Amino acid sequence: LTEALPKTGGRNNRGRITSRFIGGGHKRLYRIIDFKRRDKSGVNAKVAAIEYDPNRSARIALLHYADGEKRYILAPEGLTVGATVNAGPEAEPKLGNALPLRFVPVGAVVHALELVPGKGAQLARSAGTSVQVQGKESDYVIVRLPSGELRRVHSECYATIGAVGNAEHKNIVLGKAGRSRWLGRKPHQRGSAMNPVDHPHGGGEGRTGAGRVPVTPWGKPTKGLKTRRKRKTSDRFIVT
Amino acid sequence: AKHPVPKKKTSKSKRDMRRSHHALTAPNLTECPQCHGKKLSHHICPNCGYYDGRQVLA
RNA sequence: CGAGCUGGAGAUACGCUUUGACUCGGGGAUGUCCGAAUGGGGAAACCCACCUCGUAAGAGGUAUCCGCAAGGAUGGGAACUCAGGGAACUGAAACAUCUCAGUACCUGAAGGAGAAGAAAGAGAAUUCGAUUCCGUUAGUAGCGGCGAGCGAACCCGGAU
RNA sequence: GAAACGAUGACUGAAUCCGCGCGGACCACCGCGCAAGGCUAAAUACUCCCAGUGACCGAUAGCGCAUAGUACCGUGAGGG
RNA sequence: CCCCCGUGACAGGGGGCGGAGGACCGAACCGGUGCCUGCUGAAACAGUCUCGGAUGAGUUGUGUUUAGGAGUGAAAAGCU
RNA sequence: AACGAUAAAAGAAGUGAGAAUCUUCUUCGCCGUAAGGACAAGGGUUCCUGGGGAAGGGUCGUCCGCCCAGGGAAAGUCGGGACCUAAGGUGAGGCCGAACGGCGCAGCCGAUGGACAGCAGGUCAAGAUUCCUGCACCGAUCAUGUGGAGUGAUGGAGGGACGCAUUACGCUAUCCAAUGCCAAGCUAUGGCUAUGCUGGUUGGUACGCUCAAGGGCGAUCGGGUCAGAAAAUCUACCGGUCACAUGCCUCAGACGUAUCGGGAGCUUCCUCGGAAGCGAAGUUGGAAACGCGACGGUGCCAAGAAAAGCUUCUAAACGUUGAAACAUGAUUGCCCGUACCGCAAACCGACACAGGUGUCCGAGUGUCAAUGCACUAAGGCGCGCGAGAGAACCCUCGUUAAGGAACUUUGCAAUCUCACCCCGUAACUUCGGAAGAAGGGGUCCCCACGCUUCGCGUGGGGCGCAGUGAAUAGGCCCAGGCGACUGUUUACCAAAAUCACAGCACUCUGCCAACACGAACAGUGGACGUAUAGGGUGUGACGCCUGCCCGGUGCCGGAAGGUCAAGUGGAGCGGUGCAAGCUGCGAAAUGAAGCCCCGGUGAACGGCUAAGGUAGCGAAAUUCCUUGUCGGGUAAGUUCCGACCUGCACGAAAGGCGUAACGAUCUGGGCGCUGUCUCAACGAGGGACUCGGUGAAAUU
Ligand SMILES: CC[C@H]1OC(=O)[C@H](C)[C@@H](OC(=O)N2C=CC[C@@H]2c2ccc(NC(C)=O)cc2)[C@H](C)[C@@H](O[C@@H]2O[C@H](C)C[C@H](N(C)C)[C@H]2O)[C@](C)(OC)C[C@@H](C)C(=O)[C@H](C)[C@H]2NC(=O)O[C@@]21C
Ligand SMILES: [Mg+2]
Ligand SMILES: [Mg+2]
Ligand SMILES: [Mg+2]
Ligand SMILES: [Mg+2]
Ligand SMILES: [Mg+2]
Ligand SMILES: [Mg+2]
Ligand SMILES: [Mg+2]
Ligand SMILES: [Mg+2]
Ligand SMILES: [Mg+2]
Ligand SMILES: [Mg+2]
Ligand SMILES: [Mg+2]
Repeated sequence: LTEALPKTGGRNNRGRITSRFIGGGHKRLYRIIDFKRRDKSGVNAKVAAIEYDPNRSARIALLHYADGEKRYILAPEGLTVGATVNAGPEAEPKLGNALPLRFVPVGAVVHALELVPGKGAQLARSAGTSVQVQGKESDYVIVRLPSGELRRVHSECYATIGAVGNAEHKNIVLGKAGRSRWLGRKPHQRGSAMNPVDHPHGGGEGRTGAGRVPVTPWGKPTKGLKTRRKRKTSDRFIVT
Repeated sequence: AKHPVPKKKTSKSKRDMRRSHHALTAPNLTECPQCHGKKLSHHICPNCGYYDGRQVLA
């Protein structure tokens, strides 16, 4: 049980319900996690403890850097209490060390991957997710992201050795409605159980369906929702 | 609404005709034997309070 | 002004008045607190401060936007004026262009009025000579699912 | 529309007085004007307020009120 | 968790002990199943009886947020 | 018609013009986890006193929550402000926008949370942690004395700081018992003569070597600067040195002593009922919190506000000759709230309305327990018409010969069953269940003995028709449909087979994500998340499974070609001028996404021409003919179960088939019981009828 900030609940924007469903669940305080790790380069840290920290799905390791500054870090699958850890270019590719992709070997499994130097971790953060290094290009490294997509991440971006913790959300089977409620409000309200007024599927006389669409107009099974943007150049082979 | 209801106003005649039996019957007042102020038969005289002798106060 | 007055109040008491009450004109001096509201806060009319002078009582100051400053501005107006924005019912015996109509409404700015105004003009006389307003031209010319229907201007006569 | 002229959001972007704009595509000729700077009384519109008048009303009329935006209704706008 | 018995592809089974649950019965409390009553009501939706939930996807105060083709909706075109 | 719950009333005495209705006495009855008491909201003088008696009061009033007049409301410590922050609101500067305006960091506003000093009594007609009395406490300012030096932000750190369940030990509030104590008297009906009866039986504070559960704590010297912006003697980290039990520190509460208080009652006066004075006893034993000790123990996952006050640090600063802190005086003590009603005749419901309204306290006896049920304390109340009668009929009830579902759409309704203890208990199953299955027996009183008590066990005896002797109080079972389950819904005719659900799938989205709100290159939600995540669609636990058709439509993918817009391109055609020229119109070619066209795709829309049903089910919530046909059950079976197949018109995530358990679901059967019924009777209460009082309505 250790220090953090309060994460007050909210399911609607500066007015009305914008992200559908979302509502119940326990109180939960926000724990500040170290995603950047750069300002602690060269300083060694000891894994004080791993902790149950909601807001995440992935475990959290309580780190103590020899200077006195205690920081929380995404605990990776394998990290134990007492195991030392360091950040920077001058840092070994060992369990829990933060080092840019240029110093990171090929085929070597990583997580907490950035996208722009500084900013912080943005890829493979959930438990069990990992990015595997494919092979260095120019001032960019090709990687295999959790989805299966290949991205050009510029070598200068930090990473953490190993796959993310919390083994597997598998034996977690919820079981009863209300385990869902311990977290988020009655989800999936069928649009076919709605009225012509309410949603496009809604209406008719009994059980049905006729054209396949979401809440508003669109269509959902197979329809490229992606834009014709810049980031497409720093990307290779999408599908799955 | 108010299920059975009257079909026509009942005339000034008709209304008064059913009234033929409403006329009150005046008491059969008798003179009192010992204070003379009238009394009801079989009742105690209200004035002297007698019923052969004086039964009630005042 | 010239004997009354003491508000409607018609009610008793106290009184005031020709050393001119009362009422009528016209200027002053007071003018709590809220309100643009303006020290800060606020569920108007209440709560809480700081500065300066001051014998305590008490008096003055503490909003933002223009500009050296002087000095100006915020808010309020029944309708009328111009501007930004701008419907539908309705009519077309249905309706979509069209109509209703740049009407209703909202919003901004302002005044006792405003707007507009001193020809890169009107129009065919090598006439006129800033603008507005009224008459008339004239239901003309024209517009128009060339349908419903819409509808000028010059000339000339006047207000100025 | 044969649709000129004004105006202008986007893109362009001239001449300087043997110059420039217009005269209902457009060209010639004839004719009327000086843009891209500003100010401006008066006649005109209205009626919160005041006065005067009326083939206007006179208490179910006339303003909603012979005075009340009250009583009363409504959470409120509002209605009365 | 601590002890007792078993082995032939089997697991377990016994005692203690602990104190789990959209677990059970049931009041407060939330609710509205069936009948009657009530239908110019005691009441513009109720009453007596009976009945569902009753540690949960629970109930409830204050404060605050979302509204008009708009909100909200464990979804009746419900509620506003 | 009604006069607003069937919780009653009776009499006497008084008052008055007038009395069922106002007052007083004595009874009666009703509530008593309330129908008693204390708040909050809300109301606004309704509060108390004296007077009134037109209207209001469902009747009458002499009375009132009504009408008039007067009065009453007292705070340094209680609640709020002069303190703090949450959601939210606002917001100089800053980001957007036809206007109006929309956002938005710090800051500020905002309690429903944090923080913080007073306890016991007394008493107006009407106030009390507010006034009075007794004794405290808090901050500030100053005077005195001790101290003899530091004080220590707007900044740092520590602290405030927070769940759900269960539970060990001590306690108190509080409650019971008695031949404990104290007080008052008396009783008699037959007795008792007190070992009977009734009542009371200790709060505040101070001091105390007295008993005390439970709770809380490491101390110090160092090292790195790379951590807290900087500094720190503070805090974090690493290290060295004594950290078992103990050891410190605090004492819920009890006990003793003293003192102020209260205390059953007793007493004197009385203008009829108050005022004043006095004042006994303080035991032993039991029970006991949701309160206190306390931030205790354990277990669990869904992982449990912030900020100030507070404590510790240094920066700046004034300073060491007059410090901070302690101690004893004195002085000081702002604003608003405070009456009264407050589960209701004072609030919301037009009404003195059978409804609604957040928190707290809520006694005794009996009953495993309890805030249940019955009676009852304290306390409150009899519900603002009354009186007769004892018809029809209507309502709420009690009993019922013989029969027992024959009632009927349907056992609708109403019975039966009913608590606790012992015995006992089926198919089926997901191994938990089904289960309170089903069924049987016990239950009171006394005495003896045994024991863990309020008690319970064995034995013997007693009484009644009957012993959870009254109240609270499951009827049960067989089979089927649907839905797995708890849950949700049509406020006011539908609670369900609807919606949701755990689980499954298709699919989209690489992060300024897809998507969504929006004037908007604003801002925001998704998300302080990041593909073991988020959006959308569908199916709907679990088990076995989920087939064939890609022609049309949609989606993804191809591009060799056909089509295809603005623009580029200006060949050519024409107007006018004497002309240079200025102008109207203007092909070919080239020019993007889209469409034609090719292939894929089914838990894509769909079908059973692109193919004609794989299992499984089938007269079905699907079957027209139809009461299909045979079987079951019945005396008799349009329904129901079972087969069969001729499926008008089943069929595999618009899921197919099954499934233990669950259900105010729907269907058929059985046992039980019964006024549903043959077939109705008697009895009760409230109305209906009668008199007095008040007196509506739709309709015409
Ligand atoms: C309870 C009192 C209220 O009356 C009511 O509700 C009762 C039940 C309704 O009766 C009826 O529906 N039935 C009576 C006979 C058949 C019918 C009926 C038919 C089928 C079923 N089916 C099942 C299987 O159950 C049930 C009933 C009333 C009488 C309705 O009148 C009937 O309308 C039919 C359309 C035409 C009928 N005639 C003309 C042939 C006519 O009689 C109605 C519409 O009111 C609903 C009238 C208006 C005036 C109102 O609204 C008043 C103000 C009501 N409002 C209020 O509050 O008081 C009320 C009087
Ligand atoms: Mg008259
Ligand atoms: Mg007026
Ligand atoms: Mg029950
Ligand atoms: Mg039940
Ligand atoms: Mg904010
Ligand atoms: Mg009677
Ligand atoms: Mg008789
Ligand atoms: Mg079957
Ligand atoms: Mg169900
Ligand atoms: Mg249910
Ligand atoms: Mg009568």
